[PDB]
Amino acid sequence: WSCSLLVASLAGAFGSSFLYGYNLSVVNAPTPYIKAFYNESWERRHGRPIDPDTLTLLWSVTVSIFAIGGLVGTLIVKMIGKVLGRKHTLLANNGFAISAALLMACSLQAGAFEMLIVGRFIMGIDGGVALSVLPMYLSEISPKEIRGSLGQVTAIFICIGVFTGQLLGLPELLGKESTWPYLFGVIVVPAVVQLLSLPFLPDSPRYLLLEKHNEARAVKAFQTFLGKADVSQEVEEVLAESRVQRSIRLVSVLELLRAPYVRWQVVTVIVTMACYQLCGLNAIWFYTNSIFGKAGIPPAKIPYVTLSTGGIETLAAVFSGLVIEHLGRRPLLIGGFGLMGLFFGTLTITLTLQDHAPWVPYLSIVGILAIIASFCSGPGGIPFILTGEFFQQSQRPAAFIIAGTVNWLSNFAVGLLFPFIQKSLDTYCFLVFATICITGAIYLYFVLPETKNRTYAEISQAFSKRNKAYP
Ligand SMILES: *[C@@H]1O[C@H](CO)[C@@H](O[C@@H]2O[C@H](CO)[C@@H](O)[C@H](O)[C@H]2NC(C)=O)[C@H](O)[C@H]1NC(C)=O
Repeated sequence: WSCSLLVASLAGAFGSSFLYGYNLSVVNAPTPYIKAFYNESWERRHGRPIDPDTLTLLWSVTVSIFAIGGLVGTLIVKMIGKVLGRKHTLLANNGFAISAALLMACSLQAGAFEMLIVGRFIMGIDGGVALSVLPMYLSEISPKEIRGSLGQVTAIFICIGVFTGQLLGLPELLGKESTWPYLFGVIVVPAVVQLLSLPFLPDSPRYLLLEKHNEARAVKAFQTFLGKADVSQEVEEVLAESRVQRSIRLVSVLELLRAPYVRWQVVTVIVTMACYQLCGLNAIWFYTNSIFGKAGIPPAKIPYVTLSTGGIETLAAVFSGLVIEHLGRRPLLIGGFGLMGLFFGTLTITLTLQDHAPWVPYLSIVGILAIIASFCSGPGGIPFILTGEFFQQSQRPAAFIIAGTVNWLSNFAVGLLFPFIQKSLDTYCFLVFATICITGAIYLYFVLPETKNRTYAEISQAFSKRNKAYP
C-alpha cells in the first residue's frame, strides 16, 4: 500500500459507499418523530386529521423512494460515461449528497413534508452513482494483485455505514425529539471530507490513457498509485486489453432478453437479484425498532439492542472473504437462502409464543442476528460474482443493467410494502420472507451450475442442456 492508494480508498469509500449504508439505517430511529411531524403538518394544512393508513403510506414512500432514486442514479452513469471520468463523477456526485442533506434537515423548519420525500429521492440518486462508479475507480487505480480484495472494501464500508446510522440514532446522541433533523444534516460531513481530499489525487490511469488520450498523465498516475518508476508493463497491459475490447460489438439489453442461447442465464440473474432483496434484509434496516417492539423487547432497551444488528453485519462482512474462497458459489448461495428461510421460521415461532415465558423475546434477537450472519457470510456477495461468470465481455454490460434494474425495483417493493404486511399478517409477517428464501433456494438447487474455478466454455455448456440453443 502506497500513500495515495490509501487516501483514494478511504476518501473514495467514506463519501460514497458509507453514505449509501448510512442512508439505509438513518431512517429507523427518528420514525416516531417524523410521523408526528407528518401528522401535525397534514391536519394544519387540510383542516382534517390524518388516518392511520395514509400516514403509514407516507412513511413507506419516504423510506422506499430512495430506491427509485438509486435506479435513476444507476442509469445516469450510462449517460455521463466518457464525459467526466471516474474521479470527477465522484466529486460531482456530492452535489446530490449536500443538496439532499439540506432538503431533509430543513424540512421541519419549512413545515413541509414533501421536502423530506424529495430529499430521500435525491440522496437515492447519489447512492446509485456512488455504487456504480466507486468499484470502477478502485479496481482501475489498484495493483493487479489486490483487485480481488476491493470488492470486499466497498462491502465493509456499507456495513460501517449502517452501524454508524444506528449509533447516531441512540437517544444519548442525535435520536432525540429536539435533534432528529441533524441525523440528516450530518450527511454534509462525509461529502465535505471527500470534496476536500479527492481533488489532490490523480484521476484513474486507464481513463487518462484510453478515454482522455493523454499518455503522459496516465504514466504519472500509475507512478503515483503503484509507487514505482518503471510502469511500462502497466501501460501496455491496458492498451492491449483495449485493442481487444475495440474489436467487440456489444449485445443490447432488449437483444440479451430476446436471445434464446442465454435464456436460463438471464432468468437465473433475475431470480437471484430478486431473492437477494425480496428476502427482506433491507426491511431489517429500515424498520428494526418496530420489529423489536412487536417482538416484546422492553421499550427502553430497543435502541441499544438494535445497535447489535449493524455490529454483527460488520463482523460477518469482514470474514465474508474467508468463506467465499473456500466453499464455492453453489453451496454458499443455496445454503445461504436455505438458512435464512429456516431462521425466519423460528423467528415467527418466537414472535408468536412471546407471551409464554419472559426469556422468549430475547430468542428473537438471536433469530434476527442469525439471519444477518447467514446473509453476509454467503448471499451478500455472490450474485454480482455470478453475473460476471455467466456472460461474455460483449454481453456483460447489458447483463448488469438487467441485474441492477431488478435489484433497485425489488428494494423499493420491500421498503414500500413491509409496513402493510406487518399490519395484515401481524405476527406471521416473516413467513412471506421464509417463503421467498426457500423458493429461491429450491430454484438455485435445480438450475444453477457450479462455477468456481470453471471457464465460460464449461458453464455455458452446463446451461445449454435447458437453453436447447447455441449462438
Ligand atoms: C395524529 O396526532 C394526534 C395528536 O397527537 C393523535 O391523537 C392521539 O391519539 C392517541 C392514541 O389513539 C390518543 O390516546 C390521544 O388521546 C389522541 N389525542 C388527541 C388530541 O386526539 C392521532 O392518533 C394521530 N394520528 C395517527 C393516525 O397517528
